[PDB]
Amino acid sequence: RKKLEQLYNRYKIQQFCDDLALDPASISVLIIAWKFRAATQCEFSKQESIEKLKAQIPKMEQELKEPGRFKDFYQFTFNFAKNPGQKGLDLEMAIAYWNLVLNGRFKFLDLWNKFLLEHHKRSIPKDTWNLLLDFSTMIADDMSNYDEEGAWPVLIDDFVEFARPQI
Amino acid sequence: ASYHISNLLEKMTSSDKDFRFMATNDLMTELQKDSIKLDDDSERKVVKMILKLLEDKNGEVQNLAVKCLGPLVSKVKEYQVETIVDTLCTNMLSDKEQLRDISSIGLKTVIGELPAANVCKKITGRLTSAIAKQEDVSVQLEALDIMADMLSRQGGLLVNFHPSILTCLLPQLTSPRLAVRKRTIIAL
Amino acid sequence: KKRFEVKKWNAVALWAWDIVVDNCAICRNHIMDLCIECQANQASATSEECTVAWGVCNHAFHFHCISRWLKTRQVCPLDNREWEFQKY
Ligand SMILES: [Zn+2]
Ligand SMILES: [Zn+2]
Ligand SMILES: [Zn+2]
Repeated sequence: RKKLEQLYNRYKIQQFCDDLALDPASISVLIIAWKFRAATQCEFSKQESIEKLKAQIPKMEQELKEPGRFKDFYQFTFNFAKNPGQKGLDLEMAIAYWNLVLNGRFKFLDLWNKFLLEHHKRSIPKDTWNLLLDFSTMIADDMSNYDEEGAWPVLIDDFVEFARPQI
Repeated sequence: ASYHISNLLEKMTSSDKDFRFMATNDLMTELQKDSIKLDDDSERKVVKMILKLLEDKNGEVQNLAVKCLGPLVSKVKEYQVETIVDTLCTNMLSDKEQLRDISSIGLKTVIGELPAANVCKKITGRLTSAIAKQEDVSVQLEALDIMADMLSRQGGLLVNFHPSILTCLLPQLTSPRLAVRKRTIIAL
Repeated sequence: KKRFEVKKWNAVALWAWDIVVDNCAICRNHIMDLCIECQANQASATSEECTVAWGVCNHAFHFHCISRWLKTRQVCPLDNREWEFQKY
Protein backbone atom coordinates (compact mmCIF):
# COMPACT_ATOMS: atom_id res chain seq x y z
CA ARG A 1 0.00 0.00 0.00
CA LYS A 2 2.75 2.42 1.04
CA LYS A 3 6.55 2.47 0.56
CA LEU A 4 6.21 -0.12 -2.25
CA GLU A 5 5.52 2.38 -5.05
CA GLN A 6 8.89 4.08 -4.43
CA LEU A 7 10.80 0.85 -5.12
CA TYR A 8 10.30 1.35 -8.86
CA ASN A 9 11.15 5.05 -8.52
CA ARG A 10 14.49 4.29 -6.86
CA TYR A 11 15.08 1.46 -9.33
CA LYS A 12 14.45 3.85 -12.24
CA ILE A 13 21.67 -5.89 -14.14
CA GLN A 14 21.77 -8.11 -11.06
CA GLN A 15 21.34 -5.04 -8.84
CA PHE A 16 17.72 -4.87 -10.01
CA CYS A 17 17.21 -8.33 -8.45
CA ASP A 18 19.30 -8.09 -5.27
CA ASP A 19 16.32 -9.20 -3.15
CA LEU A 20 17.23 -12.87 -3.74
CA ALA A 21 20.70 -12.64 -5.36
CA LEU A 22 19.14 -13.47 -8.72
CA ASP A 23 21.07 -13.56 -11.99
CA PRO A 24 20.07 -12.37 -15.48
CA ALA A 25 20.93 -15.82 -16.90
CA SER A 26 18.17 -17.58 -14.99
CA ILE A 27 14.59 -18.76 -15.35
CA SER A 28 13.19 -16.44 -12.68
CA VAL A 29 13.97 -13.17 -14.48
CA LEU A 30 12.01 -14.14 -17.59
CA ILE A 31 9.25 -15.67 -15.46
CA ILE A 32 8.90 -12.31 -13.71
CA ALA A 33 8.98 -10.53 -17.08
CA TRP A 34 6.15 -12.80 -18.25
CA LYS A 35 4.27 -11.90 -15.06
CA PHE A 36 4.96 -8.24 -15.92
CA ARG A 37 3.91 -8.86 -19.58
CA ALA A 38 7.02 -7.23 -21.02
CA ALA A 39 6.96 -6.85 -24.80
CA THR A 40 10.67 -7.62 -25.16
CA GLN A 41 13.86 -7.91 -23.13
CA CYS A 42 14.70 -5.06 -20.72
CA GLU A 43 11.41 -3.37 -21.68
CA PHE A 44 9.93 -1.57 -18.67
CA SER A 45 7.57 1.38 -18.24
CA LYS A 46 5.79 3.35 -15.53
CA GLN A 47 2.56 1.34 -15.81
CA GLU A 48 3.96 -1.55 -13.75
CA SER A 49 6.68 -5.62 0.40
CA ILE A 50 10.26 -6.80 -0.12
CA GLU A 51 9.40 -9.96 1.83
CA LYS A 52 6.49 -10.57 -0.55
CA LEU A 53 8.83 -10.28 -3.54
CA LYS A 54 11.31 -12.62 -1.84
CA ALA A 55 8.60 -15.22 -1.15
CA GLN A 56 7.06 -14.88 -4.62
CA ILE A 57 9.61 -17.20 -6.25
CA PRO A 58 8.71 -20.52 -4.50
CA LYS A 59 4.96 -20.21 -4.96
CA MET A 60 4.73 -19.05 -8.58
CA GLU A 61 7.53 -21.38 -9.62
CA GLN A 62 5.39 -24.16 -8.13
CA GLU A 63 2.24 -22.84 -9.82
CA LEU A 64 3.70 -22.04 -13.25
CA LYS A 65 4.96 -25.60 -13.83
CA GLU A 66 1.37 -26.87 -13.82
CA PRO A 67 -0.22 -27.42 -17.25
CA GLY A 68 -2.40 -24.76 -18.84
CA ARG A 69 -0.64 -21.71 -17.42
CA PHE A 70 2.68 -23.14 -18.61
CA LYS A 71 1.18 -23.25 -22.11
CA ASP A 72 0.49 -19.50 -21.91
CA PHE A 73 4.00 -18.86 -20.58
CA TYR A 74 5.54 -20.90 -23.41
CA GLN A 75 3.48 -19.00 -25.98
CA PHE A 76 4.48 -15.66 -24.44
CA THR A 77 8.18 -16.58 -24.42
CA PHE A 78 8.28 -16.41 -28.23
CA ASN A 79 7.12 -12.79 -28.37
CA PHE A 80 9.11 -11.79 -25.28
CA ALA A 81 12.42 -13.14 -26.62
CA LYS A 82 11.91 -11.87 -30.19
CA ASN A 83 12.91 -8.46 -31.50
CA PRO A 84 10.00 -6.50 -33.02
CA GLY A 85 11.91 -6.13 -36.30
CA GLN A 86 12.02 -9.82 -37.26
CA LYS A 87 9.34 -12.51 -37.32
CA GLY A 88 11.85 -15.37 -36.99
CA LEU A 89 13.95 -16.05 -33.92
CA ASP A 90 17.69 -16.50 -34.37
CA LEU A 91 19.11 -20.01 -34.14
CA GLU A 92 21.53 -19.42 -31.25
CA MET A 93 18.93 -17.51 -29.21
CA ALA A 94 16.33 -20.24 -29.83
CA ILE A 95 18.79 -22.94 -28.73
CA ALA A 96 19.58 -20.95 -25.58
CA TYR A 97 15.90 -20.59 -24.69
CA TRP A 98 15.29 -24.28 -25.47
CA ASN A 99 18.04 -25.13 -22.98
CA LEU A 100 16.72 -22.67 -20.40
CA VAL A 101 12.97 -23.36 -20.54
CA LEU A 102 12.64 -27.07 -21.42
CA ASN A 103 15.27 -28.26 -18.92
CA GLY A 104 14.42 -31.87 -18.06
CA ARG A 105 10.82 -31.75 -19.29
CA PHE A 106 11.79 -32.77 -22.83
CA LYS A 107 12.92 -36.40 -22.94
CA PHE A 108 15.27 -35.89 -25.92
CA LEU A 109 16.33 -32.28 -25.33
CA ASP A 110 20.04 -33.15 -25.52
CA LEU A 111 19.58 -35.02 -28.80
CA TRP A 112 17.18 -32.45 -30.27
CA ASN A 113 19.63 -29.67 -29.40
CA LYS A 114 22.51 -31.16 -31.41
CA PHE A 115 20.22 -31.21 -34.46
CA LEU A 116 19.53 -28.15 -36.66
CA LEU A 117 23.18 -27.11 -36.29
CA GLU A 118 25.02 -28.80 -39.17
CA HIS A 119 21.82 -29.35 -41.21
CA HIS A 120 19.26 -26.58 -40.56
CA LYS A 121 21.28 -23.35 -40.69
CA ARG A 122 18.17 -21.17 -40.79
CA SER A 123 15.90 -19.35 -38.37
CA ILE A 124 13.06 -21.11 -36.54
CA PRO A 125 9.47 -20.15 -37.48
CA LYS A 126 6.65 -19.61 -35.01
CA ASP A 127 4.65 -22.74 -35.89
CA THR A 128 7.44 -25.19 -35.02
CA TRP A 129 7.86 -23.63 -31.57
CA ASN A 130 4.12 -23.93 -30.88
CA LEU A 131 3.96 -27.61 -31.85
CA LEU A 132 7.27 -28.61 -30.22
CA LEU A 133 5.69 -28.78 -26.76
CA ASP A 134 2.78 -30.89 -28.02
CA PHE A 135 5.23 -33.19 -29.80
CA SER A 136 7.23 -33.57 -26.58
CA THR A 137 4.06 -34.28 -24.60
CA MET A 138 2.78 -36.91 -27.05
CA ILE A 139 6.14 -38.58 -27.78
CA ALA A 140 7.13 -41.96 -26.34
CA ASP A 141 10.45 -43.72 -25.83
CA ASP A 142 10.02 -46.10 -28.77
CA MET A 143 8.84 -43.28 -31.10
CA SER A 144 6.63 -45.79 -32.93
CA ASN A 145 3.38 -43.77 -32.74
CA TYR A 146 4.66 -40.89 -34.89
CA ASP A 147 3.06 -40.30 -38.29
CA GLU A 148 4.83 -38.81 -41.31
CA GLU A 149 1.58 -37.72 -43.00
CA GLY A 150 0.14 -35.79 -40.05
CA ALA A 151 -0.10 -32.11 -39.12
CA TRP A 152 3.54 -31.78 -38.10
CA PRO A 153 6.03 -29.38 -39.73
CA VAL A 154 8.69 -30.61 -42.16
CA LEU A 155 11.33 -30.11 -39.45
CA ILE A 156 9.82 -32.39 -36.79
CA ASP A 157 9.30 -35.30 -39.20
CA ASP A 158 12.82 -35.04 -40.62
CA PHE A 159 14.24 -34.92 -37.08
CA VAL A 160 12.22 -38.03 -36.23
CA GLU A 161 13.52 -39.79 -39.34
CA PHE A 162 17.10 -38.81 -38.48
CA ALA A 163 16.82 -39.94 -34.85
CA ARG A 164 14.95 -43.19 -35.59
CA PRO A 165 17.95 -45.38 -36.63
CA GLN A 166 20.13 -44.44 -33.65
CA ILE A 167 17.66 -45.87 -31.10
CA ALA B 1 -31.94 -27.39 -52.20
CA SER B 2 -33.04 -24.12 -53.80
CA TYR B 3 -31.03 -22.07 -51.28
CA HIS B 4 -27.76 -23.76 -52.29
CA ILE B 5 -28.43 -23.16 -56.00
CA SER B 6 -29.36 -19.53 -55.30
CA ASN B 7 -26.21 -18.88 -53.26
CA LEU B 8 -24.02 -20.53 -55.90
CA LEU B 9 -25.63 -18.39 -58.61
CA GLU B 10 -25.17 -15.24 -56.52
CA LYS B 11 -21.52 -15.99 -55.74
CA MET B 12 -20.82 -16.82 -59.41
CA THR B 13 -20.76 -13.01 -59.90
CA SER B 14 -18.37 -12.11 -57.07
CA SER B 15 -15.76 -10.58 -59.45
CA ASP B 16 -13.07 -12.71 -57.74
CA LYS B 17 -11.47 -15.59 -59.46
CA ASP B 18 -11.26 -17.96 -56.55
CA PHE B 19 -14.92 -17.58 -55.83
CA ARG B 20 -15.78 -18.06 -59.48
CA PHE B 21 -13.79 -21.23 -59.75
CA MET B 22 -15.00 -22.94 -56.59
CA ALA B 23 -18.71 -22.34 -57.23
CA THR B 24 -18.43 -23.64 -60.80
CA ASN B 25 -16.59 -26.75 -59.58
CA ASP B 26 -19.29 -27.34 -56.96
CA LEU B 27 -22.02 -26.98 -59.59
CA MET B 28 -20.19 -29.37 -61.93
CA THR B 29 -19.64 -32.02 -59.25
CA GLU B 30 -23.27 -31.73 -58.13
CA LEU B 31 -24.57 -32.17 -61.68
CA GLN B 32 -22.16 -35.07 -62.24
CA LYS B 33 -23.68 -36.96 -59.28
CA ASP B 34 -27.48 -37.24 -59.50
CA SER B 35 -28.63 -33.64 -59.18
CA ILE B 36 -31.86 -33.73 -57.17
CA LYS B 37 -35.09 -31.84 -57.94
CA LEU B 38 -33.77 -29.07 -60.18
CA ASP B 39 -36.72 -26.80 -61.01
CA ASP B 40 -37.06 -25.47 -64.57
CA ASP B 41 -36.14 -21.94 -63.46
CA SER B 42 -32.94 -23.35 -61.96
CA GLU B 43 -32.10 -24.92 -65.33
CA ARG B 44 -32.70 -21.54 -66.97
CA LYS B 45 -30.40 -19.66 -64.58
CA VAL B 46 -27.72 -22.38 -64.73
CA VAL B 47 -27.70 -22.40 -68.54
CA LYS B 48 -27.56 -18.60 -68.72
CA MET B 49 -24.79 -18.43 -66.11
CA ILE B 50 -22.68 -21.07 -67.87
CA LEU B 51 -23.14 -19.39 -71.25
CA LYS B 52 -22.09 -16.04 -69.76
CA LEU B 53 -19.11 -17.64 -67.99
CA LEU B 54 -17.98 -19.02 -71.36
CA GLU B 55 -17.12 -15.38 -72.21
CA ASP B 56 -15.10 -14.71 -69.05
CA LYS B 57 -11.66 -13.13 -69.26
CA ASN B 58 -9.79 -15.93 -67.43
CA GLY B 59 -8.92 -19.20 -69.14
CA GLU B 60 -9.45 -21.41 -66.08
CA VAL B 61 -13.11 -20.45 -65.62
CA GLN B 62 -13.84 -20.86 -69.33
CA ASN B 63 -12.18 -24.28 -69.39
CA LEU B 64 -14.07 -25.42 -66.28
CA ALA B 65 -17.35 -24.21 -67.79
CA VAL B 66 -16.54 -26.08 -71.01
CA LYS B 67 -15.95 -29.29 -69.05
CA CYS B 68 -19.13 -28.71 -67.02
CA LEU B 69 -21.19 -28.23 -70.21
CA GLY B 70 -20.87 -31.97 -70.81
CA PRO B 71 -22.48 -33.38 -67.66
CA LEU B 72 -25.05 -30.57 -67.80
CA VAL B 73 -26.76 -31.77 -70.98
CA SER B 74 -27.18 -35.26 -69.50
CA LYS B 75 -30.32 -34.21 -67.57
CA VAL B 76 -32.03 -31.10 -68.98
CA LYS B 77 -35.24 -30.52 -70.92
CA GLU B 78 -34.82 -30.61 -74.69
CA TYR B 79 -35.63 -26.92 -75.19
CA GLN B 80 -32.58 -25.84 -73.19
CA VAL B 81 -30.47 -28.22 -75.29
CA GLU B 82 -31.84 -26.57 -78.44
CA THR B 83 -31.14 -23.04 -77.21
CA ILE B 84 -27.63 -24.00 -76.06
CA VAL B 85 -26.95 -25.46 -79.51
CA ASP B 86 -28.34 -22.33 -81.17
CA THR B 87 -26.19 -20.07 -78.99
CA LEU B 88 -23.06 -22.11 -79.73
CA CYS B 89 -23.86 -21.99 -83.46
CA THR B 90 -24.28 -18.21 -83.53
CA ASN B 91 -21.18 -17.69 -81.37
CA MET B 92 -19.24 -19.86 -83.82
CA LEU B 93 -19.79 -17.17 -86.48
CA SER B 94 -18.55 -14.38 -84.19
CA ASP B 95 -15.49 -12.39 -85.25
CA LYS B 96 -13.69 -13.11 -81.97
CA GLU B 97 -11.37 -16.10 -82.29
CA GLN B 98 -11.61 -17.04 -78.61
CA LEU B 99 -15.40 -17.25 -78.87
CA ARG B 100 -15.10 -19.41 -82.00
CA ASP B 101 -12.70 -21.81 -80.30
CA ILE B 102 -14.80 -21.98 -77.12
CA SER B 103 -17.98 -22.67 -79.09
CA SER B 104 -16.28 -25.34 -81.20
CA ILE B 105 -14.91 -27.12 -78.12
CA GLY B 106 -18.30 -26.95 -76.41
CA LEU B 107 -20.09 -28.32 -79.48
CA LYS B 108 -17.55 -31.14 -79.77
CA THR B 109 -18.06 -32.01 -76.09
CA VAL B 110 -21.85 -31.96 -76.55
CA ILE B 111 -21.62 -34.21 -79.62
CA GLY B 112 -19.36 -36.63 -77.76
CA GLU B 113 -21.73 -36.74 -74.79
CA LEU B 114 -24.83 -37.33 -76.91
CA PRO B 115 -25.46 -41.05 -77.74
CA ALA B 116 -30.96 -36.63 -79.56
CA ALA B 117 -32.12 -36.58 -83.19
CA ASN B 118 -33.37 -33.01 -83.69
CA VAL B 119 -30.17 -31.61 -82.16
CA CYS B 120 -28.03 -33.31 -84.80
CA LYS B 121 -30.44 -32.20 -87.53
CA LYS B 122 -30.20 -28.56 -86.44
CA ILE B 123 -26.40 -28.75 -86.14
CA THR B 124 -26.15 -30.26 -89.63
CA GLY B 125 -28.50 -27.63 -91.04
CA ARG B 126 -26.27 -24.90 -89.66
CA LEU B 127 -23.02 -26.54 -90.79
CA THR B 128 -24.36 -27.08 -94.32
CA SER B 129 -24.49 -23.31 -94.80
CA ALA B 130 -21.32 -22.90 -92.72
CA ILE B 131 -19.19 -25.12 -94.98
CA ALA B 132 -20.37 -23.33 -98.15
CA LYS B 133 -17.71 -21.52 -100.20
CA GLN B 134 -17.30 -18.27 -98.26
CA GLU B 135 -14.42 -15.94 -97.40
CA ASP B 136 -13.76 -17.35 -93.89
CA VAL B 137 -11.29 -20.24 -94.11
CA SER B 138 -11.17 -20.80 -90.34
CA VAL B 139 -14.96 -21.14 -90.10
CA GLN B 140 -14.87 -23.69 -92.92
CA LEU B 141 -12.14 -25.66 -91.14
CA GLU B 142 -14.02 -25.68 -87.83
CA ALA B 143 -17.32 -26.68 -89.46
CA LEU B 144 -15.61 -29.46 -91.43
CA ASP B 145 -13.97 -30.79 -88.26
CA ILE B 146 -17.26 -30.67 -86.35
CA MET B 147 -19.18 -32.47 -89.10
CA ALA B 148 -16.44 -35.10 -89.41
CA ASP B 149 -16.55 -35.71 -85.65
CA MET B 150 -20.36 -35.92 -85.72
CA LEU B 151 -20.31 -38.41 -88.60
CA SER B 152 -17.64 -40.52 -86.87
CA ARG B 153 -19.59 -40.57 -83.59
CA GLN B 154 -22.90 -41.59 -85.19
CA GLY B 155 -24.10 -42.09 -88.75
CA GLY B 156 -27.27 -44.15 -88.45
CA LEU B 157 -29.52 -41.08 -88.35
CA LEU B 158 -29.55 -38.15 -90.82
CA VAL B 159 -30.68 -40.46 -93.62
CA ASN B 160 -32.58 -37.71 -95.46
CA PHE B 161 -29.86 -35.06 -94.97
CA HIS B 162 -27.04 -37.04 -96.61
CA PRO B 163 -27.63 -35.68 -100.16
CA SER B 164 -27.33 -32.11 -98.86
CA ILE B 165 -24.11 -33.01 -97.03
CA LEU B 166 -22.67 -34.51 -100.23
CA THR B 167 -23.79 -31.50 -102.28
CA CYS B 168 -22.08 -29.09 -99.88
CA LEU B 169 -18.94 -31.24 -99.53
CA LEU B 170 -18.30 -31.84 -103.24
CA PRO B 171 -17.29 -28.27 -104.29
CA GLN B 172 -14.76 -28.13 -101.43
CA LEU B 173 -12.51 -30.65 -103.20
CA THR B 174 -11.13 -27.95 -105.54
CA SER B 175 -10.37 -25.41 -102.81
CA PRO B 176 -6.87 -23.89 -103.18
CA ARG B 177 -5.89 -24.86 -99.63
CA LEU B 178 -4.77 -28.47 -99.30
CA ALA B 179 -5.89 -28.72 -95.67
CA VAL B 180 -9.48 -28.05 -96.75
CA ARG B 181 -9.17 -30.79 -99.37
CA LYS B 182 -7.83 -33.30 -96.83
CA ARG B 183 -10.52 -32.43 -94.28
CA THR B 184 -13.34 -32.73 -96.82
CA ILE B 185 -11.85 -36.03 -98.02
CA ILE B 186 -11.96 -37.32 -94.44
CA ALA B 187 -15.53 -36.03 -94.08
CA LEU B 188 -16.59 -37.79 -97.30
CA LYS C 1 44.46 -8.51 -91.34
CA LYS C 2 41.32 -9.24 -93.36
CA ARG C 3 38.22 -7.51 -94.72
CA PHE C 4 34.74 -8.48 -93.52
CA GLU C 5 31.39 -7.06 -94.63
CA VAL C 6 27.88 -7.91 -93.43
CA LYS C 7 25.05 -8.51 -95.90
CA LYS C 8 22.09 -8.80 -93.51
CA TRP C 9 21.32 -8.87 -89.80
CA ASN C 10 18.48 -10.46 -87.83
CA ALA C 11 17.80 -9.38 -84.25
CA VAL C 12 15.24 -10.23 -81.56
CA ALA C 13 14.13 -7.67 -78.96
CA LEU C 14 11.68 -7.61 -76.06
CA TRP C 15 9.39 -4.71 -75.18
CA ALA C 16 8.13 -3.73 -71.73
CA TRP C 17 6.76 -0.70 -69.92
CA ASP C 18 9.62 1.51 -68.72
CA ILE C 19 7.66 2.93 -65.78
CA VAL C 20 7.67 -0.33 -63.80
CA VAL C 21 10.46 -2.46 -65.33
CA ASP C 22 13.17 -0.48 -63.52
CA ASN C 23 11.43 -0.68 -60.12
CA CYS C 24 8.19 -2.16 -58.83
CA ALA C 25 5.18 0.11 -58.44
CA ILE C 26 4.25 -1.24 -54.99
CA CYS C 27 7.80 -1.07 -53.61
CA ARG C 28 10.50 1.28 -54.91
CA ASN C 29 13.23 -1.35 -54.45
CA HIS C 30 14.95 -2.84 -57.48
CA ILE C 31 13.03 -5.51 -59.38
CA MET C 32 16.01 -7.88 -59.18
CA ASP C 33 16.44 -7.17 -55.45
CA LEU C 34 14.44 -8.57 -52.56
CA CYS C 35 11.12 -7.08 -51.48
CA ILE C 36 10.53 -4.78 -48.50
CA GLU C 37 9.30 -7.55 -46.19
CA CYS C 38 11.89 -10.03 -47.51
CA GLN C 39 14.81 -7.78 -46.48
CA ALA C 40 14.02 -7.29 -42.78
CA ASN C 41 13.54 -11.07 -42.50
CA GLN C 42 16.42 -12.77 -44.30
CA ALA C 43 16.70 -16.17 -42.56
CA SER C 44 13.37 -17.73 -43.55
CA ALA C 45 12.10 -20.00 -46.31
CA THR C 46 10.00 -17.12 -47.73
CA SER C 47 13.15 -15.18 -48.70
CA GLU C 48 14.18 -17.78 -51.31
CA GLU C 49 11.02 -17.38 -53.40
CA CYS C 50 10.81 -13.60 -53.99
CA THR C 51 10.79 -13.53 -57.80
CA VAL C 52 9.18 -11.51 -60.60
CA ALA C 53 5.53 -11.98 -61.55
CA TRP C 54 4.16 -11.01 -64.96
CA GLY C 55 0.62 -10.45 -66.20
CA VAL C 56 -1.40 -10.18 -69.39
CA CYS C 57 -0.77 -6.41 -69.56
CA ASN C 58 3.01 -7.09 -69.53
CA HIS C 59 3.32 -5.56 -66.05
CA ALA C 60 6.16 -6.77 -63.82
CA PHE C 61 5.58 -6.94 -60.07
CA HIS C 62 7.06 -8.78 -57.11
CA PHE C 63 5.16 -11.99 -56.37
CA HIS C 64 4.67 -11.21 -52.68
CA CYS C 65 3.67 -7.60 -53.39
CA ILE C 66 1.08 -8.54 -56.02
CA SER C 67 -0.20 -11.40 -53.83
CA ARG C 68 -0.71 -9.00 -50.91
CA TRP C 69 -2.39 -6.47 -53.22
CA LEU C 70 -4.72 -9.17 -54.56
CA LYS C 71 -5.94 -9.94 -51.03
CA THR C 72 -8.29 -6.94 -50.73
CA ARG C 73 -8.29 -5.57 -54.31
CA GLN C 74 -8.60 -7.39 -57.64
CA VAL C 75 -7.18 -4.84 -60.11
CA CYS C 76 -3.71 -4.24 -61.51
CA PRO C 77 -2.45 -0.98 -59.96
CA LEU C 78 -1.14 0.71 -63.13
CA ASP C 79 -3.78 -0.12 -65.77
CA ASN C 80 -6.84 -0.52 -63.48
CA ARG C 81 -8.20 -3.83 -64.74
CA GLU C 82 -8.49 -7.60 -63.70
CA TRP C 83 -4.90 -9.08 -63.21
CA GLU C 84 -4.11 -12.57 -64.53
CA PHE C 85 -0.81 -14.34 -63.93
CA GLN C 86 1.19 -15.19 -67.05
CA LYS C 87 4.70 -16.27 -66.03
CA TYR C 88 7.10 -16.27 -63.09
ZN1 LIG D 1 9.84 -10.46 -51.70
ZN1 LIG E 1 7.61 -5.33 -54.63
ZN1 LIG F 1 -2.08 -3.95 -65.59
